[PDB]
Amino acid sequence: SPIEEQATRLLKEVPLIDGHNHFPYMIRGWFRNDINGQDAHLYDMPIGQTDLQRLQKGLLGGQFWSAFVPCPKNPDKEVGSLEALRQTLQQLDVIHRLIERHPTILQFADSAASIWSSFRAGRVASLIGIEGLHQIADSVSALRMLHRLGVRYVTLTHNCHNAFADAATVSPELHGGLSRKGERLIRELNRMGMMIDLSHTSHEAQTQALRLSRAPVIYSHSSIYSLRAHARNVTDENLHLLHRNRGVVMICFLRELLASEADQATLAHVIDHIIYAGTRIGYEHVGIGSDFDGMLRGPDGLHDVSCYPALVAGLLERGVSEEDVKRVMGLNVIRVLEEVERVAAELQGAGEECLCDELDEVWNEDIKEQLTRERERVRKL
Amino acid sequence: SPIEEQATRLLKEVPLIDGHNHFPYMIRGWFRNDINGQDAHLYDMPIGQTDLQRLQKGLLGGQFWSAFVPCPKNPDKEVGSLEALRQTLQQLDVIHRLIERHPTILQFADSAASIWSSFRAGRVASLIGIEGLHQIADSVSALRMLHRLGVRYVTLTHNCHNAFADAATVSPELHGGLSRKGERLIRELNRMGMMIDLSHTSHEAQTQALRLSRAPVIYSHSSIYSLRAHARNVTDENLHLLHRNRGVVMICFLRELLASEADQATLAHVIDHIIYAGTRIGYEHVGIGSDFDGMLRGPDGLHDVSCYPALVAGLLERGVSEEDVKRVMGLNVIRVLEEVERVAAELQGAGEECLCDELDEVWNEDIKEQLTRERERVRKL
Ligand SMILES: [Fe+3]
Ligand SMILES: [Fe+3]
Repeated sequence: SPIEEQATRLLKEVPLIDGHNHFPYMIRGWFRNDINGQDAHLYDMPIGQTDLQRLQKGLLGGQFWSAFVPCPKNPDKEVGSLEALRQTLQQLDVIHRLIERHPTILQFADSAASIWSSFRAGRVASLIGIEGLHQIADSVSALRMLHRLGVRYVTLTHNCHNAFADAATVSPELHGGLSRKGERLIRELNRMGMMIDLSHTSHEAQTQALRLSRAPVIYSHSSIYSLRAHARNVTDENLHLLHRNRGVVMICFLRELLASEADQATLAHVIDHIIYAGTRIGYEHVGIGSDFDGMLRGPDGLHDVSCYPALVAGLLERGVSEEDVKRVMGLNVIRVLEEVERVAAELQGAGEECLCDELDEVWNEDIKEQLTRERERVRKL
Repeated sequence: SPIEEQATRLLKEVPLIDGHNHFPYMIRGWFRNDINGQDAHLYDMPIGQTDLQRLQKGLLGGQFWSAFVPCPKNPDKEVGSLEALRQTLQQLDVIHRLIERHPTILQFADSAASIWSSFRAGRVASLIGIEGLHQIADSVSALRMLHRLGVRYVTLTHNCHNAFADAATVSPELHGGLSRKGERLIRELNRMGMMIDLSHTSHEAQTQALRLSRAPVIYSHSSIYSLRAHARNVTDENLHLLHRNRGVVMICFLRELLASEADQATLAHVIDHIIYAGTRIGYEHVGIGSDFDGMLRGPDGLHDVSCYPALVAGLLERGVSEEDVKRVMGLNVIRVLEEVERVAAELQGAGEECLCDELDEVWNEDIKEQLTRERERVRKL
């Protein structure tokens, strides 16, 4: 088929970069992160929408792999938040090991340049996102260390409220958008070069973040509110503010975000959502954010990671230009990451002060006086 | 003075690499890790044995900066261990920020090659060690992520017993050397290329680790038991096993490890300890491991980081050859790190399986059956 040949050509010319996929959590669920001697299963998985053979088959160019851990269920909230941090390091560890053990398929990327080098080498550019500020145990130091471990976006919330911002699905609303700490965290995220992800956050929190951020943001996996009313989809107001922000909405394959009856959700509906956003805020602000493995069953025609060529072909069939399809596939999210990094370099070059954690005093006045007296003794020598 | 000129020449030819220094903890104590606008104080500290001016003055070539956090004092042991992990990330964060904010003085290093490149550029090669397995919250995944953050040695204990090995200062002995988990951890440390540090561990734990390790180890800061009997100093038995191991004992400036009366401790005693080890196991197995800022007051002549030229001169005055002084200064610890990395490359090249954490089951049988049924539905398409 000529349109299928066109789609295959595009997938080899530009990387299709998907915004969100939970294969790392499936590995935690199925293998408990022990992948030693499990290559046969990692290539042909007995569960889920992602494995290494189907990943190749769908011609995906890059992937933000989610280092998701669930909300803390512990009644002692200090313990649950700290437990979430340990589990986050477990998920980052298995992502890095998955990449390192399959270097002919996966190559770690943390920048626009590293995405392209991976794609030139025929590798799936493998980036990392965390899904909620519950994962950092209320530590901006931990967050910066997660950045050093390769995390390049932070979803401000999952379906858990936190000290910084409001999730969408939970009511009553805690902060009513962003907290004062949330506002201050946006400055730090921009300064360090961490991409802000507004998926799973409340409509008001999105509006505030879109007005405050000095760098373009993403929705790693959400769809269009005007086509399907859901707390997780992006309103017309926030689509406009996303345009002004220069950000990208990465359209989600979750059936419940595409249709009122989930079993009616299709590939056509995903294309409807992409075209709606593209028409109204331009095709330079729309992406693809499957959320594969964040669901049991995908839409008709988008059942797993092998189905991306059908999406590319579907967009071309509906009249979306070759150049605009390339933008939706991955050039837009590359641009956002590039601009996020440029903003960070500009702020770090200007010597902007970093956000520090509030720490306990470890020394009393007696220890400090002993130390200052000792220093003066040394000065006299 | 001709011997002082000789010492200055050596310090410019080869990096003096010190094994252990607690300046990061002093920054936590004094500034609570907020170093914004504190350069005047970081160069001229009102407390402690380390600052950036005196660091330059003593001509130090490199430093393993300790990311120490204290033993968990919380009666709930789960919480304390998790709290220690968060605090470890805080200390790694401030070390990286200290290096990044002063790039004319400090340059991050994690290898023999990066040590030399830092030294060629006139920078203090800045490496990182953690001081106890209490810092990893019983997570080998966390440990591997600490390695990715730049940690290149792990002291198996501080003055706290842990699930892996026995500290020296505490009695009664918990495991009686290494536990079964401790033995297994040695294999993983060798596989990942993490240098084993035997300072602060029990005599029996040292003997067992020295027999088991497939890579050379260090004592980052300990002295000689035969000259001063202390639980923290290295016995003749373990010095011999260190020789067989190809490791390095980095001699410590702690007054209590050098003399029975601490106020009698001197630069001469440190030199006595270096010469004892050098004479008996060869000068290729001895280093310098100050533990500056792990004490209030240093030995006479070794009061702070500005005093390293006096040590180099002192060794030359006592008849230690120019080549052997260069070995003690830093070539030995460079060799150990190089061999640790080579052993890791050999084991990783052979495809040796990594140690995995024991995780809880997140899915029940019902969820797994739903997943397998869904996979089969997809196979039929
Ligand atoms: Fe999600
Ligand atoms: Fe110590």
